Amino acid sequence: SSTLFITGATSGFGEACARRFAEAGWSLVLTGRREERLQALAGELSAKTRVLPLTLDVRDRAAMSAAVDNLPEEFATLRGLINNAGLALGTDPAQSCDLDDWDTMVDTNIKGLLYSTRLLLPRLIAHGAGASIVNLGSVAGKWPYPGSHVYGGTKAFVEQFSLNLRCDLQGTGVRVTNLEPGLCESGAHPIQPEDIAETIFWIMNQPAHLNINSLEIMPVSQSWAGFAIH
Amino acid sequence: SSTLFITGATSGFGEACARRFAEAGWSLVLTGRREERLQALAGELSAKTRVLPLTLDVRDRAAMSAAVDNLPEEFATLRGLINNAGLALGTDPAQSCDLDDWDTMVDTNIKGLLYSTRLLLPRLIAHGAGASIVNLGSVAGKWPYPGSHVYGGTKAFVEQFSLNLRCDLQGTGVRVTNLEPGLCEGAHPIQPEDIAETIFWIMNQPAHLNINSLEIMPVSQSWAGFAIH
Amino acid sequence: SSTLFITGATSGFGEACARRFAEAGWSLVLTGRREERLQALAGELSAKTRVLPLTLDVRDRAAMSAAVDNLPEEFATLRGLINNAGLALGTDPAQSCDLDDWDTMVDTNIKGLLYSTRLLLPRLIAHGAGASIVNLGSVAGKWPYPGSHVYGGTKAFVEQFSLNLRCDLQGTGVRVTNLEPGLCEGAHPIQPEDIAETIFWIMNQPAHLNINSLEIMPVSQSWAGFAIHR
Amino acid sequence: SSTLFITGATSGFGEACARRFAEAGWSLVLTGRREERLQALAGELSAKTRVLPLTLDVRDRAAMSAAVDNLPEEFATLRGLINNAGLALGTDPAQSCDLDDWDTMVDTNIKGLLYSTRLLLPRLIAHGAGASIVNLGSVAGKWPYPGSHVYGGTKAFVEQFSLNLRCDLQGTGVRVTNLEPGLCESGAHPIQPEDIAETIFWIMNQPAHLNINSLEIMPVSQSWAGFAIH
Repeated sequence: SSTLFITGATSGFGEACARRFAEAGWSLVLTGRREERLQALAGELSAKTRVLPLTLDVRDRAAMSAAVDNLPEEFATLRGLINNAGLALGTDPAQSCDLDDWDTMVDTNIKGLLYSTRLLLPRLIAHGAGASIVNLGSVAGKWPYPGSHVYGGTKAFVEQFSLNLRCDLQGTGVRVTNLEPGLCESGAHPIQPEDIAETIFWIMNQPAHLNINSLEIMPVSQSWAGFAIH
Repeated sequence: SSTLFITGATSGFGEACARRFAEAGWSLVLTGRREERLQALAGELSAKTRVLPLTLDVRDRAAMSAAVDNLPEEFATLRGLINNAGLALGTDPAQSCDLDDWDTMVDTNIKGLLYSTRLLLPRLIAHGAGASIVNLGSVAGKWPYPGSHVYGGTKAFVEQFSLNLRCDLQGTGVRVTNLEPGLCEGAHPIQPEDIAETIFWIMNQPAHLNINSLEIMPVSQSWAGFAIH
Repeated sequence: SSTLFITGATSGFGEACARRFAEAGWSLVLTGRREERLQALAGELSAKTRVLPLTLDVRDRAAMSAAVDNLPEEFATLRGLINNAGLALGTDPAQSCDLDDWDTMVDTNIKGLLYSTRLLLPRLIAHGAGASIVNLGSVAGKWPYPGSHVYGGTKAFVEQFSLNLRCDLQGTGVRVTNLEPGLCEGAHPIQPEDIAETIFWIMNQPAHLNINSLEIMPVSQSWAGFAIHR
Repeated sequence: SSTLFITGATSGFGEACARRFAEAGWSLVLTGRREERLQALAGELSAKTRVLPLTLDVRDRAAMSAAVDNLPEEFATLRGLINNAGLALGTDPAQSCDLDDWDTMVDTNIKGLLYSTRLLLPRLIAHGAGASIVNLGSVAGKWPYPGSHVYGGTKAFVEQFSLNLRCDLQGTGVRVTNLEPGLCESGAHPIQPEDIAETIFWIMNQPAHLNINSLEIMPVSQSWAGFAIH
């Protein structure tokens, strides 16, 4: 039916997405490491829609494959997938960074999204016309700045991956979108999680024949600084 | 007030946008080369909203500038500008092309856009918060293909100008968006009404949000990769 | 024969390129609006190599078309074209710019390069294997910043036009390169001689190779990231 | 101070680079999984320069770090690093790919690159003015195509990481270049590994004040096909 899988559903924009699509009565599968926060959200949203909470680390390939294999028949076809699970770690310039932080970002922001995408593609294919993948990219995937190193690289991966995935999805009906948000809260009036939630709702309800390849959104307060000279 | 200026309002996605924003009751200035067709649309939409048809070619700096000065006072402030006037003049190999055609495209797709945006900018700035410029770019602005030459060049101009313009508009509230459509009308291509819907959504964005760019293809359209000769 | 056409040979990186290719013994066609300055450079380099100075404005399609039609037989084939004529006219905010300035920039930076390329292309094609077009782009074609508006726009045109041109030139042997310099003449900025050297290397690439784009900045120059207005 | 560390050295652009720099007499650290092929190459080049072959998988973080900390005092400063280790594992549609291959490409092309660059970065900074890092990206990092999926994402990661790195290295003198090759030999007259080696040599021998941000190079026989409509 209208079924949606959201990774990191207590992380970043995941909760706001969960709330927005619950308001619309989509069936939800919500992924989260924090079992207690996830489960409370599921319980709350359970009053307006069907929710299946899965306590799960997207880095964990085996657990993710087990979770997907064990999905109820309700989800034999999947309408939506939001790849939201991701994080930025550290402050240091690249040369004094902790490789532990770099591993975690790569495993989460890239491998996590690859696992959730590959494992769920057959169900997205099976839905067909109107199916939608929304990947959480970032302005950091395009525009370099100090300290961005791996986080930006990670988001640049996501951007190209989305475009590339569309080249493999011929005749399938499945859409793919890279949403690239700028400065969030989540007097500058930053993007709010509910703004991301509304935008993804709009993206996923696009007429079956249309694919938004990419959409870069910033607060109007945010623009580009140009170059630094040392 | 909700006021909208549209270049090439008879030409591309211009009519669809005119119709779509009339439904929402925005007051419309519509420009076009084809006077009879421009006036028939204005006459038709005048039943739903205020419309001002302006017969002009966006390439003509003096005519555009005169027309802007002569706008009625309801437009002392301007909410939206859709820079939609633009054309492609074939996909011949560059080495065989006619420089007149290349002239027409530069003057229309770049200069026409520049004139409309600069002349109207102070009115958009006067409106402030909530104001939006939508430039019509194209997928041709970033993806090379045989025969793209000048059309694609002009659309990459539009893309970069859009982003650049935002760096100049700090503190004004004015928003700038580059909309980049792919294949339009078994492909189920993009319909003009889809672009009209998309622009309405961009222009109605909450004041604090700026959609920098939005690339849209029909789902049937993807990338072919590389050619080897 | 090693024949080279250089637009704006007394502007920007143009003189440095004429000198560099002069010492390598290529025959030069050099354009410039200022006749005396152009002929002095032509006179001087005449001791090292054959030089044809043409006094013309690249915006002038008719002048440009007549000059190319009147090229001596030495130039029945063209090895190299450097599209170097171009200028900026401020970093004044867009809303307050002079449309005269903006007109001048697109006529020069865009149409000038268009007329150049189109009128000479049959001669470059007649040369065939090893022929080279080098367009002067800029970091401005890619990275947005305050007051860049039209100049960056023009340089983005140049970038896309370069790549696009390649798609029409199959079977011809002709190469096209977009060179994108940053800060030029503490900071140790790019020197005109650095550009001459890099264009020399580009035009002498083995015939089977095409450098699509090459972005060069002084090492003192990087990216500042975003600006937020409060 | 003229030392070079090359990852994936035994057969690729890798071997070509080792051989090219050996002619110039740079002192070589060569990294490779294939011990015997690696040792034979070091033995051959020991006639021309100092070589140190290190048997290693760039994916293995503990081994890379143990290898780096165990380098002779000769490499207390490091002049150049070529991050060349990387692989594609086929062109099948994403929905039918094996996640093992995706792990392998992310671990090698991203993580491997990140380990060698973080671990050696303090040695590159110690050298300072004139030091160069050359990452091997690809046309795939920028241009989508069927079956590109993870490989292209991986190369988009490399490009953005390259540019981001420059923002962290202000004041050090260290240069970072993303090189983006197209169709290679591994009647189209494709890029030969010796061409890659030639271009990296030109990059690394650049005047100290200059940074080549990126250089995309295709065989002239290669261009863009545009769009597919299903």
